[PDB]
Amino acid sequence: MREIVHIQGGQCGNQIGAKFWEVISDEHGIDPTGTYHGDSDLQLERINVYYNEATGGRYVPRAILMDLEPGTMDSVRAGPFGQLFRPDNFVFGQTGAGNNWAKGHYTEGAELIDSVLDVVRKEAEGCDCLQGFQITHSLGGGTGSGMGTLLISKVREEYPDRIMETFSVVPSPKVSDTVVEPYNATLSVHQLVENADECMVIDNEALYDICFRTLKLTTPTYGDLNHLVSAAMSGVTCCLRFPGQLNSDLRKLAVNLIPFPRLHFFMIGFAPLTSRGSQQYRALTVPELTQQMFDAKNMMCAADPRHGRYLTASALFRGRMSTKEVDEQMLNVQNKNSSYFVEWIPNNIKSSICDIPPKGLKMAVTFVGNSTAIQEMFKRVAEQFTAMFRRKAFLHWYTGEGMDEMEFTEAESNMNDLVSEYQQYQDATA
Amino acid sequence: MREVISIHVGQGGIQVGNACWELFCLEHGIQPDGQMPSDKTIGGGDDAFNTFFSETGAGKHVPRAVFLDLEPTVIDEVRTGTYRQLFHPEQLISGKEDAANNFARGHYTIGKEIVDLCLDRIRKLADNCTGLQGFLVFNSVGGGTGSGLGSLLLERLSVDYGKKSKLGFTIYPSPQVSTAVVEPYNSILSTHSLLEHTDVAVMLDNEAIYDICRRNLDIERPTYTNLNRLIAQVISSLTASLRFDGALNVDITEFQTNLVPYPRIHFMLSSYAPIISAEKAYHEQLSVAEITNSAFEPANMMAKCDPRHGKYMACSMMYRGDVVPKDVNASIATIKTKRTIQFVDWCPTGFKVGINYQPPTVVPGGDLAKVMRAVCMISNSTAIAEVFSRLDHKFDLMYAKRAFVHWYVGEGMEEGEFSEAREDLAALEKDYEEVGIETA
Ligand SMILES: Nc1nc2c(ncn2[C@@H]2O[C@H](COP(=O)(O)OP(=O)(O)OP(=O)(O)O)[C@@H](O)[C@H]2O)c(=O)[nH]1
Ligand SMILES: Nc1nc2c(ncn2[C@@H]2O[C@H](COP(=O)(O)OP(=O)(O)O)[C@@H](O)[C@H]2O)c(=O)[nH]1
Ligand SMILES: [Mg+2]
Repeated sequence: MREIVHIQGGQCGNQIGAKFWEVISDEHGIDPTGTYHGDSDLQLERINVYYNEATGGRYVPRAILMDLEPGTMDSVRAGPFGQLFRPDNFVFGQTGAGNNWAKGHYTEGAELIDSVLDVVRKEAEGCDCLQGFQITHSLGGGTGSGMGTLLISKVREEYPDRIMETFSVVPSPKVSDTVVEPYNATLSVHQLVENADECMVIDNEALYDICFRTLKLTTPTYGDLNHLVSAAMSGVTCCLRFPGQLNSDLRKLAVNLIPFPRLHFFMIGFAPLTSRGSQQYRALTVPELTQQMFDAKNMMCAADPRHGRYLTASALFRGRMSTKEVDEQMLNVQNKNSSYFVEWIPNNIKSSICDIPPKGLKMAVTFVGNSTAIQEMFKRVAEQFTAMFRRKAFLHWYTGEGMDEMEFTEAESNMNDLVSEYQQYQDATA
Repeated sequence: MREVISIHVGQGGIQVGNACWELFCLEHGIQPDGQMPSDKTIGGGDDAFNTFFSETGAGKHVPRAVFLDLEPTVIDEVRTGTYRQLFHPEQLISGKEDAANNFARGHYTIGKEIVDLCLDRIRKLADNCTGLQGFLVFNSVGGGTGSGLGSLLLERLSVDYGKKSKLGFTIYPSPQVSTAVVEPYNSILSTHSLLEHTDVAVMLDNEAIYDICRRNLDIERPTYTNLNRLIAQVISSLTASLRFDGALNVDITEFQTNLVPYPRIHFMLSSYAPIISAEKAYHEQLSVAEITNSAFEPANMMAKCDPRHGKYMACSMMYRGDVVPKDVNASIATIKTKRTIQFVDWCPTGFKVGINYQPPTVVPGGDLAKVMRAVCMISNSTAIAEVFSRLDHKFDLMYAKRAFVHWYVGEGMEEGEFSEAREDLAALEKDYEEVGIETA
């Protein structure tokens, strides 16, 4: 009932997915061998939403790991819970895109898309009532971005009504690991806006910010970033797995946060994050969770919403709490910063509650807000792409793959139009 | 024999269902198994459970209820509750996926499949009952399932069933403190169907109940459970006559006779006067005069709109427990004397009074004082035009922006329905304004 098919593609995709499945298993107490070890029978009432059953009671994650660098298979097998995934789901090429979007979207991705399409088709038809797919990937890299958008387009053509949610890791000019990041990000979002149901953007520099200011971690590694994004991702579909007082599945978030089909980019956040030092100081309660999850710092994107204005926003609270408290906090923050919320929307906040908290935790919120600050984070990539495209740098790498300059023109123009749309709905008044 | 088929749509509706049914089982002392335990064997206290329950013929009393939802979560928590064996499993209907606050999705795409099974179960329960008063339907007009499925069910009930009754208990979107963004559209469409197909629509706003709780019960951190139990007390007081004998008996069918003066105007606020902490009642006298005065204080309205801005068109007071008709007459006289309270001219006699001996029970675990006197007032007032104009304004904002219409249009809903329902609401507020004036 309301099944989910997790799809991770790419190095960052595989790391995110591995950490995510680790956390969801810790939530269901499933041991890496594949069996159950928890104590609350509730942990099994919705366990099918993410795992399929196999012979011997062994639960298998309904995940689909794909990549073009075959080493990533070894990578995911190395970590704990690497034993979980059924090897049939593993799909891998041999060459690797090498940060190339086209290579992973035209030359090679077209040769693995058939196999992963067979796999996702089998996983879907195996499930009766499919809420949709939760794909996760990074736009900076080539395989991740390119193959992800290719398969997303395909599956969208195949399963139009089902939810197609995407956690995209857009690169930032701050970290700028690679150099073809602009072309990758542009040619990804150009199709993302056309196919994705809803998209959560995640920025490594924002995660580093959070891990330096909010958390005080002397050595934040990619493991910790994946940990944060996993906590978020779990918090997103929490109501799907636990009863709570007011439920909200994925489609509910979609309808409650998508004014217009082209505005499907949000900035997630996780509330109770506190450093090990200040943990004993700041007491845990609903107003504290609100103040935090609405801090411009606590967002998992690099866009400061203070510059923007929340079109709509939502929050999901885990753990038993007073509905009056949370709803009053929502109304309060609404009436406090009325400049930060669009006026034509009467009450721009959507609130939900699940009474099952994350393990070892009492209360926790997973904020998901659609803003216009994201338009700034896209202006960044837009101007970067424009700069590195005026003189046509590295363009031969892409054009040799069968892509043409018209594709870049249309992609940057589509991104520009999206930016203008967000801008208008920010400045628009009623 | 005074049967009342109960209906419940949506998560809110089903939670209220849990509340009211716990309350009823406690009233008639029906253990969670469903077997009424005999007490003292001084004679079977029959005729009591029959209003809401039905004996299967073997000592098991099943509730004449039907739970409807498109999400299998809350209905399963019901299944895995203290009342698992209590409900005949057929009535706890469930769907795979929900409308997700999308009234259209639940009205055309998803609902049109489960509505058939629900209608079957309803016709079953009806063929069981003999001399049915009417149906109660609790639903959240904010959520997709609630609003949409409720509209569909009420239409089907109207066409298939006679003049029996249709009582509607709507959890309207609170005016100030909302929970979902799309609440306006669903509420408006639900209302456009409701005003056509419902006999009585008593409104309920979680904001007002929060205020009543913190003001009186001093529970600063209320949950949906406390609200549910308050509403359960309300609908219990509404059907106390159908079960317990008193000086005056008010069957459910009498409201749709008295309170609603015109077919369109059938929305009503409600209030429950004695609501006091178990530890606070130690300081209260609780005279019937005190009860009656408090029941008209606009703060204690179960919905949130001040009748001081409006006019009382009709009221129905229902008292429970240590009630004496002399004092009731005195109290209604004093209230008619008040100036803060005003009645329309053309309605000179604005009171339907009921008096039932049964003192309202106390549920263990709910913070309410034991009490020997209680009242519940269902009042059709002009002030509800305030909340309707409020929703009109919000919906007008959103729709003039054409904000979310794409979601609904994707569900085959012709967008013309939006403007149609909004024009119907304009006509409705105009009707309220019209009948608010005096004669010439
Ligand atoms: N009084 C009261 N209202 C509730 C309760 N639970 C939910 N609600 C109301 O229900 C609304 C939320 O939408 P839902 O009730 O979930 O809608 P639904 O009919 O259950 O189905 P969906 O639309 O798919 O969610 C909120 O506006 C609440 O006011 C409750 O326990 N008590
Ligand atoms: N947040 C996060 N980002 C990562 C992680 N691993 C890699 N990345 C980002 O992913 C980008 C490279 O992705 P890549 O390996 O090319 O994925 P591919 O296209 O599928 O090969 C870099 O910009 C990294 O910043 C991780 O564990 N966490
Ligand atoms: Mg619901």
